[PDB]
Amino acid sequence: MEFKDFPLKPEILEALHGRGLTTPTPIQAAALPLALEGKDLIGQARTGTGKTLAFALPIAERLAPSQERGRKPRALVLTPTRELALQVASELTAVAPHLKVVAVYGGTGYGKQKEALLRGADAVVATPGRALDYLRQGVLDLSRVEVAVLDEADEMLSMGFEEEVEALLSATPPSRQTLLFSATLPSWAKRLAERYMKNPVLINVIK
Repeated sequence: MEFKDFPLKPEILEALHGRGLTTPTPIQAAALPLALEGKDLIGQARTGTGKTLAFALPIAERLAPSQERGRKPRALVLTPTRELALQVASELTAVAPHLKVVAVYGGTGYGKQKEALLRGADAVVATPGRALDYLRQGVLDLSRVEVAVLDEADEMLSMGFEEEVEALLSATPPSRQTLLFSATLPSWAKRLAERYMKNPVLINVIK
């Protein structure tokens, strides 16, 4: 089916069609019906096969806009690099225009990112190190997080972010919906899913 056939807010559809996106890729077609209704998923898919929208869309659909100054984020996306955090934050911003998205990453100063958070955030896309930092400073509050996404989990293992990722997940409420994306499923990823997810459906589109 095309995107227009799924139960997506009109504004989200408008955003998709404007960029010539009309038909879900394999990972999106299998994941969306599950994700849209709140279920935990594990997604195995390579880069370039549309994994990003497979979680951006469900975030866009679940979260209503809010006007509350200083509000805590309701969605958390963790990525292994500053580069990927900025790409993902840009995409989420495109498909979810009703939300305030804030990217958070190392390699720069603390000032600009901290002002954005304190002013208010609906969704935070972040590398694990910089997220922990702001959590530890009482700047990033993860207690209202309704959706948590691990993007390229096997890569975060590779970058050495495991202790940090676990701490960040622990901080979110168990009431959360969890989405783990990863090309490979190393021992650490499996443990993570047993520990943080609820009866996740595994979807694999690798050749």
